[PDB]
Amino acid sequence: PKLVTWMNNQRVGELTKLANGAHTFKYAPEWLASRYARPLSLSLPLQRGNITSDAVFNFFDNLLPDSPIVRDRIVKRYHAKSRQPFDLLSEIGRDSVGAVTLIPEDETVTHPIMAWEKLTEARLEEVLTAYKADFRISVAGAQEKTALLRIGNDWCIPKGITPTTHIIKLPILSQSVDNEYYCLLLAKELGLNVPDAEIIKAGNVRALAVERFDRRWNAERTVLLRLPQEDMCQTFGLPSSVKYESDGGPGIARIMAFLMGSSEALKDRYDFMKFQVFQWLIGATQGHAKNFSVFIQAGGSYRLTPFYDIISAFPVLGGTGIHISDLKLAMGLNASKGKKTAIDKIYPRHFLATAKVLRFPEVQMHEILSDFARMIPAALDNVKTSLPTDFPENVVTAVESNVLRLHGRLSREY
Amino acid sequence: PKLVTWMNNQRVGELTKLANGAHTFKYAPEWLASRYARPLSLSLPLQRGNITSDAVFNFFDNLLPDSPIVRDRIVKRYHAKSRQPFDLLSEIGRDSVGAVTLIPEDETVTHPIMAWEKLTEARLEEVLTAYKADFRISVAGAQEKTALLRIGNDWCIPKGITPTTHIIKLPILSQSVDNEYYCLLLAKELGLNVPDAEIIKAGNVRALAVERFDRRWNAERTVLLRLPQEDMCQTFGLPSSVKYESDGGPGIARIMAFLMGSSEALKDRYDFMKFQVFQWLIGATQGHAKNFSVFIQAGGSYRLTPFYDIISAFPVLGGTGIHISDLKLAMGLNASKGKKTAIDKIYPRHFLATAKVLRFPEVQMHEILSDFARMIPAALDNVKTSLPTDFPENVVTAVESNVLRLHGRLSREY
Amino acid sequence: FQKIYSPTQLANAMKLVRQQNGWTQSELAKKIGIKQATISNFENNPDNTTLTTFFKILQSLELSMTLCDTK
Amino acid sequence: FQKIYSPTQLANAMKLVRQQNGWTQSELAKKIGIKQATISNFENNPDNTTLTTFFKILQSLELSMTLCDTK
DNA sequence: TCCCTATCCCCTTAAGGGGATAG
DNA sequence: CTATCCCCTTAAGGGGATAGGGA
Repeated sequence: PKLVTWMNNQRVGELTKLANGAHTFKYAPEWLASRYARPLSLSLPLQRGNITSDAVFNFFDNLLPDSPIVRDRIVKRYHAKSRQPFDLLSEIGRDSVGAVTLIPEDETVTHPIMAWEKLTEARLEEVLTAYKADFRISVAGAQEKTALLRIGNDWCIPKGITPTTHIIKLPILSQSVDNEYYCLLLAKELGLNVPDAEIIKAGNVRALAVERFDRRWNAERTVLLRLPQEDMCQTFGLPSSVKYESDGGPGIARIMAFLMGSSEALKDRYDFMKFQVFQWLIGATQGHAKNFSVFIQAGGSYRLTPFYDIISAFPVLGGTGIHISDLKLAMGLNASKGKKTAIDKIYPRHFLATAKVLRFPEVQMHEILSDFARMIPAALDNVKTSLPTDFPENVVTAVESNVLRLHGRLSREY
Repeated sequence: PKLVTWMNNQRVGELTKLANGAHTFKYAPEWLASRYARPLSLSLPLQRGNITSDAVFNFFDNLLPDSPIVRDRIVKRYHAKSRQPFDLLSEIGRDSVGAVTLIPEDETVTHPIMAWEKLTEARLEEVLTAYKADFRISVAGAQEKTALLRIGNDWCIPKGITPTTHIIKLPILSQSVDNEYYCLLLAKELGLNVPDAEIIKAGNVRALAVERFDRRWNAERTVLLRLPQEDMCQTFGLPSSVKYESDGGPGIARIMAFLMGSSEALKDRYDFMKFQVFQWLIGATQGHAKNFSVFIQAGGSYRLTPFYDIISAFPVLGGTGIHISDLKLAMGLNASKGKKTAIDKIYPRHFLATAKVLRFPEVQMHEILSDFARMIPAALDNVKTSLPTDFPENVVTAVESNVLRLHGRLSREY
Repeated sequence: FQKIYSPTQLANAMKLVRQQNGWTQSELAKKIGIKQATISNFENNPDNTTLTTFFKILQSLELSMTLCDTK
Repeated sequence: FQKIYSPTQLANAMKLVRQQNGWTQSELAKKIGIKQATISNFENNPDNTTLTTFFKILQSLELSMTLCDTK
């Protein structure tokens, strides 16, 4: 049976799984003519016929989680006909990342446009703890994560095609929820565009609650809307197996050229490079193609989405085997001898080397490093002075320590 | 004093003659922002500063008559301070070709916007015969020509900045007026876009009256508008001293590429080539850069303006020294050995040779030749049967004869 | 209409206009004066594509372009 | 706005926007990642000009383009 | 007497069209 | 119906020299 692809209650097209096992997509003519007309993914440009390229499989594939053991967890829960992308999506198709709503072609279904179950402190403690050992959702990423809907003062579970307002993350790293709650607070303080996250506490479990930037209430506050989006694997129609540059995934050059096509090209380009320094400073090595997203805007326009999925690889040094000299950026910078990528081997000269080839305004590269040079210290404070009374002072300590260590490399020049 | 340049009662900018004899132009800021905004001439693209290039001089120059005698004829009449372009235009500035209205800076002196003197049969006979041995007009071209306004049923003379509706031509060639009046009726009969021309008879004199296509009554019928235009020498910002290709003027390739920028590019490109055949058929050799114009349209857009100034070089053979083998097109076609131009040596393979390099749709060159092949005969009949009872049957005879001679070269293939 | 910011979202839009009009790469290529190969290159690799080319094809689509602010 | 139909009437219109915005060929050339010379060439010889170039310059002018019917 | 910009030099690279045809 | 493919001959943007342009 085909899957009809919906986007905020508008028929975009249909996913077809042929005998031969060949995935195919055809845009609904009505959508090709709509006000809201835009490709599902930039790897799948509005046209008339059946789209047959690997971009169709890879795109939809990139809606599901990567660990395909987690895929078995889904084939088990909602009895899937396979671990195939099509068969899985026919079960949890409802709330997927981005803004796509896959409902069987049979599957019309008027599923509650706006319905939710106000959870208790104990039901929450059940749901949170659950993912370790109507809820038709789909979260794509590197670690185990679900999603919820915050309304009024309560954490509720969506019902039907009802959208979620928060991406909730469970502790995998011993305190992944604390590590990322920091880096986020930090990233905001340094002006980087990130989503507001909070920490929810349910009895014993401790979980992270990130506000979704691909979700927005209509003017009337009567409907929650899904904002179409897609990551850098989908944009280039690549399989999630290559999210990392070291595996074939897109790097700076690739992303920067692409961004030239943004609505806010010059601003994004800047923001992007800037983030590449931020990642360096807080030792984040999770900077892969699937961690950068563009919003898709009517007509085929796109603009960089805020940054997300930020963690620091610092609270994992020393006592274990890991060392600062073993931390390498996902995306390499231009070096004297090829391309360097080892954080503790990286220096401002490498960012300016990069900016040199990419033809990124040298002066703006100078301004970024500058701005960091004289901001970091003040930032760490304001953030540290925000950490709730129960925050693991080793996470703070570890990150805050190394940030300065690296920050020195900057202030001695800028 | 600077000349304020007007266009249908709109302030475009100002011509300034410097102390060094320097011609310059600056668009009026209010014009750069107008709805109707367009460059005076494509050689003079809208911008902010003072324009100082040769295009400024050449453009305005190409508003006055070719012959420097006609020019003295004007420095006499309206007592000019020189034969200089600036000085002459400061006299006959009002009704210039195209649409421009040059009125001295010291001269709001606003022109009766809509005023005319209904002429008598004798007044006409006087103005017509005059151009051989308030009337501030300017006609650019190869031969001696004036211009009048036809309203109701009377030929009137404009008064002020009142536009004209007919370009009237005087007999120079012994019957130029009759030659062209034939050529026009013919070109229309064959689908080519030319202006409706009539013959006016005033006592003894015999003149040609061509309807201007650069003139148009507003909706209300209360204002006569001038349509901005310019010829191929102005468009390329060349001096009228090079209107002929053999002198350095633009030819087919040049015109064609340019036309690619037209609003009606594909249609224009066709018509133009088509006209390259017509001129060949009626042995017209006056096909020079100043005989092709484009209308200038809001924004800077342009499309080909009807064809004009058509005369046949046939009634001038035999009894004089001139011979068919001495007739050469103004613009050359691609040949085996370089480029051929001699009418009596030209064949269809040449037009197709040309289309070949220019990358003009070979199939469309085939359709053009073919259309002519099977229309000429019918055309000549319908035109002949229109010639007034008093039409010099030698003109008819001479043209109609050689046309078939050449036309034979077509039918024999198409 | 919809704001374009890259050669690719450009080629995409135009290729759309060709399909939604029933034109082939061949008939458009004839009208103007370029080879069918070029149209195809433009549609799949518009980055290194000339401006005359692009307008040629613009004309063949009975289309035109205009600038505007990106807001 | 106004319909453009060639590389030349295009460069003219964009050059205008630049002047009436007080930008130099240098400053725009920096923001994007191109040579000042290229902005010059585009402005005077836009026929043989690349499409990425043109969009690069399009962006630096805080502009965007759109297709439309030539009527 | 000075910023601005139309050019101008040398190497990597090479529009695309030109025309035969390959999924 | 597109898309490479062998071959091209007028040469993109650009490396950053570089010299009048105009106010």
